[PDB]
Amino acid sequence: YPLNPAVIFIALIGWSAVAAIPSNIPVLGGTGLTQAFLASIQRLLAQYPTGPKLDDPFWFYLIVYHVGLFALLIFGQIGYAGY
Amino acid sequence: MNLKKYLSTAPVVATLWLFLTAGILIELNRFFPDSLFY
Amino acid sequence: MITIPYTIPTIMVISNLVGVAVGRYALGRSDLTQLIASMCFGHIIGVGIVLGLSNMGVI
Amino acid sequence: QVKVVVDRDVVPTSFEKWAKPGHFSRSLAKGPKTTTWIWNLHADAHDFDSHTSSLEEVSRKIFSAHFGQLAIIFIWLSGMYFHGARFSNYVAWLSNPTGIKPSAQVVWPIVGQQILNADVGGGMQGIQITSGLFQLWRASGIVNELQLYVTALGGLGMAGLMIFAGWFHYHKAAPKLEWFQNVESMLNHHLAGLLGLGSLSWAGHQIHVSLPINKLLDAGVAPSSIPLPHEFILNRNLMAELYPSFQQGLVPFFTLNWKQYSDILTFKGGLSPVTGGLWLTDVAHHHLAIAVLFLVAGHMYRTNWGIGHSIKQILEAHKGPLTGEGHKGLYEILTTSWHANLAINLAMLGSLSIIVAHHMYAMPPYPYLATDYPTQLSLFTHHMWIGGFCIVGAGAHAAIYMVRDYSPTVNFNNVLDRMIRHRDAIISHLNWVCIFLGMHSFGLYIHNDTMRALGRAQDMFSDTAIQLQPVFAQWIQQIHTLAPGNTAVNALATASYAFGADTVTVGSKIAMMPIKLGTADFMVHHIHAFTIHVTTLILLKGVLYARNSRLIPDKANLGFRFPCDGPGRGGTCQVSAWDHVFLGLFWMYNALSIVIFHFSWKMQSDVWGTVTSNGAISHITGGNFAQSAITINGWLRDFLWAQASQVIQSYGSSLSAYGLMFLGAHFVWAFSLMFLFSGRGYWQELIESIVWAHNKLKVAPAIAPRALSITQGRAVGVAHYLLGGIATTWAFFLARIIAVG
Amino acid sequence: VPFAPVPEAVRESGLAGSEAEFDPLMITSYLPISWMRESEVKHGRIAMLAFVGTLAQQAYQFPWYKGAPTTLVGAHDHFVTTALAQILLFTSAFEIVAGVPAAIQTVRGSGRLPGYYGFDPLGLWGKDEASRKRMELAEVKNGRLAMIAMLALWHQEVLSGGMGVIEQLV
Amino acid sequence: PSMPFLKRPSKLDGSLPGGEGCFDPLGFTEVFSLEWLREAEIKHCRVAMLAVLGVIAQEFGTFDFYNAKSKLQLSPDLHNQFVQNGALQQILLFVCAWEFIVGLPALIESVNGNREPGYFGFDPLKLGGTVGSAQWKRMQAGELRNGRLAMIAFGGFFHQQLLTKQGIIEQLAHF
Ligand code: CLA
Ligand code: CLA
Ligand code: CLA
Ligand SMILES: CC1=C(/C=C/C(C)=C/C=C/C(C)=C/C=C/C=C(C)/C=C/C=C(C)/C=C/C2=C[C@H](C)[C@H](O)CC2(C)C)C(C)(C)C[C@@H](O)C1
Ligand SMILES: CC1=C(/C=C/C(C)=C/C=C/C(C)=C/C=C/C=C(C)/C=C/C=C(C)/C=C/C2=C[C@H](C)[C@H](O)CC2(C)C)C(C)(C)C[C@@H](O)C1
Ligand SMILES: CC1=C(C/C=C(\C)CCC[C@H](C)CCC[C@H](C)CCCC(C)C)C(=O)c2ccccc2C1=O
Repeated sequence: YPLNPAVIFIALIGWSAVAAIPSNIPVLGGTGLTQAFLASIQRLLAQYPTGPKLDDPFWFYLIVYHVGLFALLIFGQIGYAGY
Repeated sequence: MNLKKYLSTAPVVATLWLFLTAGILIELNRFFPDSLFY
Repeated sequence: MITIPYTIPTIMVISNLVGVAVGRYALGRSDLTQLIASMCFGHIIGVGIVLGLSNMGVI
Repeated sequence: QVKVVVDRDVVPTSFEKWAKPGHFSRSLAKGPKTTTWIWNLHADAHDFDSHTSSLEEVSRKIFSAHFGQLAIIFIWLSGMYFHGARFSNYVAWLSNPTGIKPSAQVVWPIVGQQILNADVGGGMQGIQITSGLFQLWRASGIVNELQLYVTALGGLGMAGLMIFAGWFHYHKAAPKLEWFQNVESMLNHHLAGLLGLGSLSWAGHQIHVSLPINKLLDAGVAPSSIPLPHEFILNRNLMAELYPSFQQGLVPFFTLNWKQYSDILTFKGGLSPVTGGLWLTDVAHHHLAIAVLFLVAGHMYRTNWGIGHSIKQILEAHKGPLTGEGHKGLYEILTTSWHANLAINLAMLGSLSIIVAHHMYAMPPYPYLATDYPTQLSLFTHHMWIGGFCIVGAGAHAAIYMVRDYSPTVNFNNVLDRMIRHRDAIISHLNWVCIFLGMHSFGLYIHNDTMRALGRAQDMFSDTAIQLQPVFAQWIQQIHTLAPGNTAVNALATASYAFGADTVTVGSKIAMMPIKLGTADFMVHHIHAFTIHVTTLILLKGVLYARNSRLIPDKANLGFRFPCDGPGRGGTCQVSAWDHVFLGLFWMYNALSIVIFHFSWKMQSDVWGTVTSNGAISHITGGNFAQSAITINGWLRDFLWAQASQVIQSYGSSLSAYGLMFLGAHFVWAFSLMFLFSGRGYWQELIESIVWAHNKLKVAPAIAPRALSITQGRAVGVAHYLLGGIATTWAFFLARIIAVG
Repeated sequence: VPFAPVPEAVRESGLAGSEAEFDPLMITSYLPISWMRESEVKHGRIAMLAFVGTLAQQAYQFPWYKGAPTTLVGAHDHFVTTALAQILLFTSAFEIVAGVPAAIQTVRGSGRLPGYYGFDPLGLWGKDEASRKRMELAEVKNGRLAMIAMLALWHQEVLSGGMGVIEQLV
Repeated sequence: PSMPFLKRPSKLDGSLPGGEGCFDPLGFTEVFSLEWLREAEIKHCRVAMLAVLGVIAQEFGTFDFYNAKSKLQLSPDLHNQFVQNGALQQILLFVCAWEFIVGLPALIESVNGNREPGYFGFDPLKLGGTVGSAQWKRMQAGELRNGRLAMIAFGGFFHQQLLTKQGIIEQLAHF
C-alpha cells in the first residue's frame, strides 16, 4: 500500500519556514513560532534534567509544532495521492 | 360513536376508575384525616 | 466610510472582484447565482480582511 | 432537485381505529389469546420501521410523531413557566438570591406531606427547586410574574400548534418521501434556520433584554425600579446610559467599526464576581459568533441553485487506499434508513449533553447558579444521564440498522463493512483495552486498599506514597492558566476558574475554585476511561456482531429482539444485538454512577463550600478527597457513608421525601433483580399453578395469563435497575446538598 | 434582444405586463413573476401614497397635534412611539388576511393578475383591451417613478441638512 | 371568485348565512370541518350579545345593594365584591349545568352533522318565529351580525380603560 515513500524533509521546510518569519509578538514567542522553540531547545539539549510543566517555550512549542508537522507530513503523503 | 369504545378499553377505564377510587381516598382523607379508629 | 481615497470601501470591492473571479472558476456559469453567491463570498473574504486589517495593524 | 410534494387528506381522523387496539400491526391485530399480546402492543407501538416496509408511510408516521414530542415539551415548559408564575417564590428570590432557596412546587396539604413544604424564605414555603430554572430566568431577564404567565400561555399556544401540526402532517397534509430525502435542504435549514436564527435572535434577546436588565440587577436594583425589557427598545436613552454604544446605532456595524460595540459585546471570560455567572456581554457576543458561524455553515449544500455540495460527491471523494471503496454508499445508507440517523443523532446528542454537563459546572453560565450548589450539582448530573442513555440508543439503533435495514448490495467494499471484515480485531482490542484499564484503574484501588489496610501506607498511591500525578492534565490545565495574555490575546480572564486564578466568592459562597488534579483524580480518570471502554466494547460488540456472528451466523433472520437461539452451542442465552444494549444500560449506570460520584465528591472537597474573612477557605467535606479517593474504604466511608448523614437523618424535616425516595429506590433496585436472575420458565407455571386456583372458582381470565417474554422479562429488569439505582443517587444527591447549599 | 438591454435575449414573456422585459440579472429565471410582479405593484403602491404623503407632509389642514416633527427621521422618532404603531397594526392585520392569501395564492399557482382586484369607481376598465394594460403599464411606470422619487426625497435632506422638499427650490 | 373579495371561490362554504358574502380569508375552513367553527361562532355571538347588554344595562346604574361601579371590569370591587358575596359561584354553576347537560349532547349533534349548529329550539314568539326558509335565514343573519358587532363592540367596551378609567357613559361625556 505505501506506494510512494519518496521524501519527508520537504515538509520540514514546509513547516518551519511558514512559521519562522511570522513573529506575531504578544504570544509566548515574541520572535517567530519556530525560533522560540529552536532557540529553546539548545539551552536544554546538553543533558539537562530541567524543563518542568511551567517551561512554556519548550513544552508548548512541542505540541503546537508537532501537531502541524504531523499534519503536514500526513498531507505530504496526500501529496502522493495525485500519483 | 367509537370514542366510547376507546373509553371502554383496559387502561382508560383503569385510570377513570383508579382515579375515582384514589379520589375517594384523597377526598376522604382531607375530610376525615387521621382515621385510625373504625 | 469615506470616499475613493483609501478606506474601508476601497478594500471591499477588490475582495468582491476577486470573489467573483472565484465564481468564474467555481462552476463558472454566467448566471445570477454566480453574483449572488460569489459576491457574497468575496464579501465574507472582505469582512474577514477589513477587521483583521484593523485589529493587528494599520487599516 | 428540490420541490415540495405533499399528499393531502391521507388518513381519516375518525376514532374508529382507537376501538381496535393493535390495529397497526398485521401480526398483532389477531386479538389477545394471551397476555403477551398486551405487552407486545406497546413494544410494537413504535416499531415504525416494522409496521410496513413502505418508507413513505413510515416517514409520515414518525415526522408526525415528532410534533407530539414537541407538544409534550411545550406542555412541559409551559408547566415550568406557570409553576414559576403561580406557585414559585421567584419574585421574592429575585430580591436576594443567595439567601432565599428556590422553590416552585407547593405541596397540597394532606396527611403529613405538608411537612415537605420547606420554609425556603420568600414568605412562602414549598419543596425546593434544584432544576435551576430561576437562574435561567434571571439570565433571561424575566422581572415579574406577568412574563412567566404570558410565556406559559405562549407555551400552551405552541403546544397547540404542535398538536395541530402533527395532526395536520399525518392526516390532511402529509408529505411524500421525495420531501423527506431532501437532506441538503434539511441540513441547509437546520444549520442556518434552526440553529443560526436561533442563536442570532437569542443574541437579540440578550442584548435588548438581558444586558440592560442584568446590568440593573448587577447594580443591585430591586425589580420595581427596573423598567420593562420592552421599555428599553422604545428609546435608546434608557440603554445609552447603560451602554453608550447604543447611541451610535447600527452605523458602526455597517461601517465595520466593530470596535465601537465593545460595550455590548466583549471577550472576557471568567465569571462576574457579583452575580457568580458568565458575563452576558460575553454570552451575547458568543451567540453572535454561533450566529454568523452557523449561518455561514448552512450554505454548503446545493439544493436548487447549482451552488453548494451534495453529500454524495463529498463522500465519494474520500476514496482512501486503506478503505478501498471509500464512503461510497453512506448517502444511500443515511437517506433510506431512520435507525442509522437515530444512531448518529443519539450519539452526538448524548455526547453533547455530557459536554453540556461539564461546561455547566466549570463555567457556570447563569447568574447565582454556582452559589446555590444543588442547581449547580444536578444540572451537571441530569445532563449526564440523558447524556448517557442517548449513547446507548446509538448502540441500539446502530444495531437495528445492522439487523433490519442493512443491505450488502449497496454496502459492498466501503468504509462500513470493511470494519465488519475485521470486527474480531475491533472487539479483541477493545477487549484488551478493557482488561488493561480495568487492572490499571481498579487494581490500583485494591492496591491502595490493601496497603492502607496492611498498614504500609508508604506503599500506596497517595500524595506521599508512590505518586501518580496526572502530568498531561496539569500541563494543559496550566496552558489554560496562561491563556488570556498569551494566546487568547484579546481575552482578559481565563476560560474558566477551573483552570487558573484565584477563586470567586459570591456572598460567602465559592463559585469556582481552581481544581487541583493529583494522583487520585488520575485514577478516577482511568475509571472513566475504563467504564467508557467497556460500554464501547458492548455497544460495538452489539453492532459488529449484530447481524452474522461466528457463533450464530443468522441473526438477521432471527431479528433484533430475539432472546437467544437455544441451549445448543452450549447455550446461547442473551446473544442478540438487543442484549448488548441490555448490558450497555447496566454499564451506563456504572459509568455514570462513578462520573457523578467523582463529581459530587471532588467538588465537595476541592471547589464548593463557604469562605470566611481574610480569604480563608472551607470546603463542604474540607479537602477530604486526595487522601481518601485512593482507596475504596475511603471511598465508601468518606463518601457513601459520611454523605448519607443528611439524607438518613432527614425524617421529620422537609427533606424527608428524599428519605422516602432513598429507601424505595433501593426497593425498586432490588426489585429489578427478580426479573434479572429468574426466568419465565419458572414464572410461567408458577402462574399456571395459580391459574389452577382460578379455574377452580371460574375466575379464569379470558385473555390467557402468560408470564412475560424473555426480552421483556429482562428489559423490565433493566428498567427497574435504572429507575431504582438512579433514583437512589437522585435522592441522595439532592438530600445531601440542599441540607448544605 | 428585448429592446432595453445589451444584445442578450430574455426568456420571460409570460403575462407580466409592462412589455420591455428588463432582465439583466435574470431574477425572473429563479423567482416567479406573479410574486415579484405583486412586489413591483406593491412597492409601487407605497411609492405613490408615501410620495404624496411627503407632499402632504408640509401642507394644509392636519389632524393638528404637531408643529415640531415636520422632519422625517423626527417623524420616525415622534410618531412611532404612540401615534404610528397602529399605522403598523391596521395594515399588518390587513396584510395577514389580504396579502398573505394574495401572494401565497398566486405563488401557489392560482390564475390572477397580481393587483388583487379591488375598489374601482373610476377607470375605463370595461373594455377588455390594451387600455386596461395601458393603465397597468402606466401604473407600474408611475410606481417605479415614485420609487426613484422616494430615494430622491430621502436624499434631498440627508445630504442637505434634514430639510424639506419644496423648500429646497426656495 | 364566489367570495366578494380578493380570491378564494367556495373553499368549503358558500351557502352559510353570509348575506354580504363568505369572508374566510385564512385557512381555517381548509381543515377544521366548519361545523365546529359554526357552533363556536354562534355560541360566542350569543354570549357576546349578553356581554354587551350586560355592560350597557349595568352602565345605566342598577344595584340591589352594592358599591358604586365606576367600571364594569377590573376584578376586585365589581367582580370580587360579587364573589365574596358567594354569589357568582352559582351563576357560573348553572351554566356549568347548561353546557354539560344541554350543550354537550347538542355538540354531539354538532358532531354527526344533523343539527344546523345553532338551534336550541327556543322560539317563544307568535307571528315572526318562522322555522322555515325566509325569516329563519334572514333573522339568523341578524343574530349573527349583531353578535359579531357584539364581539368587537364588547372588545372596545373592554379596552376603553387606559386613557379613560371611567364608564363608557363617561366616555360619551368625553369628546
Ligand atoms: C429554517 C426552517 C426550519 C426550521 C426552523 C425547522 C425547525 C425544526 N425542524 Mg425542520 N425542516 C425544514 C426547515 C426547518 N425546520 C425543512 C426545509 C425540512 C425539509 C427538508 C425539514 C424537515 C424536518 C424533519 C424531517 C424534522 C424536522 C424537525 C424540526 C424540529 C427539531 C426539533 C427542535 O429543534 O426543537 C426546537 C423547536 C423549535 C425551535 C420550535 C420551532 C417551531 C417554529 C414555529 C418554527 C417552525 C417553522 C415551520 C417550518 C413553519 C412551517 C411553514 C408552513 C406554515 C408553510 C425543529 C422545530 C424534526 C421534528 O421534531 O419535527 C418537528 C424532524 O423530525 N424538520
Ligand atoms: C463487581 C463486579 C464485577 C467485576 C469485578 C467485573 C469485572 C469485569 N467485567 Mg463485568 N459485569 C458485572 C460485574 C462485574 N464485572 C455485572 C454485574 C454485569 C452485568 C451487566 C457485568 C457485565 C459485563 C460485560 C457485559 C462485560 C464485563 C467485562 C468485565 C471485565 C472488564 C475487564 C477488566 O476490568 O479487567 C480487569 C479486572 C478487574 C478490574 C477485576 C479485579 C481484578 C484485580 C484488579 C486483579 C486480580 C486479583 C487477584 C490478583 C487475583 C489473583 C489471586 C487469586 C487467584 C487468589 C472485568 C473482569 C467485559 C469482559 O468480559 O471483557 C472485557 C465485558 O464485556 N462485565
Ligand atoms: C493491576 C493494578 C496493580 C498495579 C499496577 C500494582 C502495582 C504494584 N503492587 Mg499491587 N496489587 C494489586 C494491583 C496492582 N498492583 C491488586 C489488585 C492486589 C490485591 C489482590 C495487589 C496487592 C499487592 C501487594 C500485597 C503488594 C503489591 C505491591 C505492588 C508494587 C510492586 C509489585 C511488583 O513487583 O510489580 C510486579 C511487576 C511485574 C512482574 C512486571 C510486569 C508488568 C510490566 C511492567 C508490563 C510491561 C509490559 C510492556 C509495557 C509491554 C510492551 C513492551 C514490549 C512491546 C517489548 C507495585 C506498585 C507490593 C508493594 O510493596 O508495593 C510497593 C506488595 O507488597 N500489590
Ligand atoms: C373583564 C374580565 C377580564 C377581561 C376580559 C376581556 C373582555 C376578554 C375579551 C376580549 C375581547 C372581547 C377583545 C376582542 C377585541 C377584537 C380585536 C381587537 C379585533 C377587532 C376588530 C377585528 C375583527 C378587525 C375587523 C376589521 C375591521 C375593518 C374596518 C374591516 O371592516 C374588516 C374587519 C371586519 C376584518 C379580566 C381578565 C380583565 C378580568 C376578569 O375579572 C373580568
Ligand atoms: C332572541 C331570543 C330572546 C332574546 C334574547 C336577547 C334579549 C336578545 C337581545 C340581544 C341583544 C343583546 C343583541 C346585542 C347586539 C350588539 C350590541 C347592540 C352592541 C352595540 C354597540 C354599538 C352601539 C356600537 C357601540 C360603539 C362601541 C365603541 C367601542 C365605542 O364605545 C362607541 C360606541 C358606543 C358607539 C327572546 C326570549 C326575547 C325571544 C326569543 O324568541 C329568542
Ligand atoms: C415476576 C416475574 C414475572 C411475572 C410478572 C407478572 C406476569 C406481571 C405482573 C404485573 C401485571 C401488570 C399485573 C396485572 C395487573 C393488571 C394491570 C390488572 C390489575 C388492575 C389494576 C392494577 C389496573 C415474569 O413474567 C417474568 C418473566 C421473565 C423473567 C422474570 C419474570 C418475573 O420475575
